[PDB]
Amino acid sequence: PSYKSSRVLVRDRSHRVAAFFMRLLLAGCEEPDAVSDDLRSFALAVAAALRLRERGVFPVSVPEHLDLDSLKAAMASAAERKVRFGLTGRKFVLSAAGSRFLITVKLPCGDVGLTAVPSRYFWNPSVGRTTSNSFRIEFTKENRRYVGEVKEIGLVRQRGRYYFFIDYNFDPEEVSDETKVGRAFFRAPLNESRPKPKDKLTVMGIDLGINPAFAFAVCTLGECQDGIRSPVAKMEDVSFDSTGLRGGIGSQKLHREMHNLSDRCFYGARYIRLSKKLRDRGALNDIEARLLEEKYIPGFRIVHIEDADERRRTVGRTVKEIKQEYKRIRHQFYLRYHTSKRDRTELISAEYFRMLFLVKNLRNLLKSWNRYHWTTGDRERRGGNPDELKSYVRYYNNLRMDTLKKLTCAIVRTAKEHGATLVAMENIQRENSLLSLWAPGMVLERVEQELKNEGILAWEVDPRHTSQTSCITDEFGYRSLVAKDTFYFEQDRKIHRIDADVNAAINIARRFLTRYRSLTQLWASLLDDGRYLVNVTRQHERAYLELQTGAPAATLNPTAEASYELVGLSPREPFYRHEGVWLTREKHREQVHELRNQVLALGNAKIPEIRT
RNA sequence: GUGCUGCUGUCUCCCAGACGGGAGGCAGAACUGCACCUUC
DNA sequence: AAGCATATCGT
DNA sequence: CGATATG
Repeated sequence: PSYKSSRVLVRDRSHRVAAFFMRLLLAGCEEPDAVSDDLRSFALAVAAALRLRERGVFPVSVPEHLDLDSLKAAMASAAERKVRFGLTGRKFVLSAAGSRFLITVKLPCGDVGLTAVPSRYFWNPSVGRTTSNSFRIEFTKENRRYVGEVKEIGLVRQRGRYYFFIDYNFDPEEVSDETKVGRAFFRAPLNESRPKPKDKLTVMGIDLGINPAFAFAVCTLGECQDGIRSPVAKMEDVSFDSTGLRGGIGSQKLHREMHNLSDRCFYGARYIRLSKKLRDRGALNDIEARLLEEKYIPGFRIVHIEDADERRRTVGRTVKEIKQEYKRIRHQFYLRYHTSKRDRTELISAEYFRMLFLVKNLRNLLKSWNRYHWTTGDRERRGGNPDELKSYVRYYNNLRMDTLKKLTCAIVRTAKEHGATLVAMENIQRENSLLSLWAPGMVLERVEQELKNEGILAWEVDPRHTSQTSCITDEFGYRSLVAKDTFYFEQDRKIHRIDADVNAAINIARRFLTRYRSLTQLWASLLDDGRYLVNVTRQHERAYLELQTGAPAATLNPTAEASYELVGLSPREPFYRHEGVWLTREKHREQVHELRNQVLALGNAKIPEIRT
C-alpha cells in the first residue's frame, strides 16, 4: 500500500517489554545452547511459534504482565526493527475533538483515554469509524483536506516524551492510461514501435540548478499557437506556451553576503593551517609562501603579522568577526518570515543552497580554529569533544531536508498548476551544483515519487549538450561564462540570445518528445585511411544511424574542409555534429571560440533577446 | 508534532588561556509565516 | 524488516 | 458480537 506518517505528542512497561522482545529475538531459557538451533530459526522467522510451544520453551516471563495483545504487538515491533495497537495489539479508538486527537487504548486493566497535543499536520481533523476496521481521518496539512485511513498506531519514547505514530494509508491520485501509453511511446527509441498516445497530453520539461533552483517549459500535444516550436515524434509540432524560471535569488544583498562569508570561511582554514606551519616549522616552501600572500591573505581579509604570539590574537579577532557576520546573516535569513516580507518570500530561493554552503564552510573553519592548539603529534584522541559543532550539524541537516521538501513541493505545484501529466526531467546523475549537497539520485527519487503521488508520470532524459545547444536551430551556440544566464546562438546569420535555463528546459522537452531524433555527439575511433568507425553502445545511437545512413553502423570519412560525414556500413574520440559535417573535438572548440569572439565584439545590446 | 529559526537576560560544562571558540538549562520579548511519510 | 484480512463456532 | 485462528 501507500503510507504516510506523522507524530502526535501525549503529555500526561511497554518499552521494558519492547527492549526485552528485541533482545529475546536477537539473543526462562535455562539451557539456551541445548535449544539454540530452534531458537535461531524462530528468531530469524520473526508456524515457528507453534513449534516452539510444542517444545515447551516458548512461554516466557514478560518484564511487565502484558497479558496478550500488547505483547504480540511489541513482539512484531521488535521483529520489524513501536509498541503497536491493532484493530484486529490492544484495540484503540482514535477520535478527534476541536483540533486534536484522542487515542483510547483498550488495556486489559481498563480504558486509557489519552488526549494528544494539537498537531499542525493533522490540523482540524475529523475521524469516523468505517466498516473495514479502520478510521477515516480528514485533516489539513490552501485548505486542502487530506484523507487517510488509520489501522495501526505506534508508541515510542524519546527523551522521556511519549509519541504516537499515526501511520495512515492514502489513495494516490488517479493516473489515466493515456498518460501511461504516452510515456511508453515517448520514452522508447525510434528503433522500437509503440502505440501513439491518441490524446492531448501535457509535457513539462524541467532543468534543475541551484541559482535558478529549477526552470520549466510547457507543451501541449496537437496544439501549436506561438512560442519555440518543437517537432513531436510522428505528430505535429507543438509550441511551448508557458516558459518560466522558479526559485532564483530572493534578495541580492543577502546572496552576496552569504557568498562572501563562504569564501572567507573557505580561505580561513587554509590560512590557519599555514600560520600553524609558520609558528612551528618557522619557514614556508616556495609555493606555499606565494600561495599565502597572493591568495590566502586577500581571501581571509586578514593582516599578516610576523610575530606568532599575536598572530593567534588577530586570527581570533577575525574569527569573532566572522561569527558575528554569520549570526547577522542567519538572523536576516530568519526574518524573511517575520516582517512585512512575509508576502514576498518565495517557496524556494537560491539562498537555501548558499546558506548550506556557508554552513559547511563555517563548520570547517570553526573545526580548524578549535584545533589551532594542537602541535606535532597530538592527532585525534578516542575521547576529546564528543559533541563538537553538534548544533551546526543539526542545522545543516535540517536545512538540507527542508530545502529538499520545499523544492519538491515547488516542482509538484508547478506541474499541477499547468495541467501537466508528463514531466521530462534532466538526469542529473550523468561547489555550485546540486551535487555535493545531495546524492544525485535522491532528489530525482523524491521528485518522481511525489509526482506519482499526485498522478504525474516523470521520465529522466539524457542531459548531454542541453545547455550548449540552441533549442531553435538545434545547433551549438555560446553559453556565456561571465553571465551564466545568457545563451548566445545564431539564426539567419544574426546573433540572438536566450535564457540559458529555459533553453535547457526546452531542450530536455524536445529530446523527450522527438525520442532523441538528433544526436549532437558521436563517439568514434580511427581504424585506418582516415576512416573513423562509429562506436555504437547506446540504442539511441543505433536508431540514429538507421535514420540517417540506413545501416546500424557508419564511418566518418574526411572531406576538404577538415570535416567528416556519415556513410553507413553494409553487413574513442568525440565528434560534434555542427552543421551536418561532424566536426572533430578541436574544430568544434575552435568554432565555439570563434562564436564567442564574434559575440563579444558585437555586444549584447545589438543582440536581440527572444521570448522567455 | 517535527523543521525552516532565530533575539534578549542570566546560569552551568568544556577547549585555549588572557584574542577567542564549542555543549547546554531556565526566564522572558517579537512572529502568525512556509513545507512535511515518519520509523527503523 | 514494517506500518492487516477473512473465517467460522458459540452464544 | 466475542473468541480465537489463519490467509
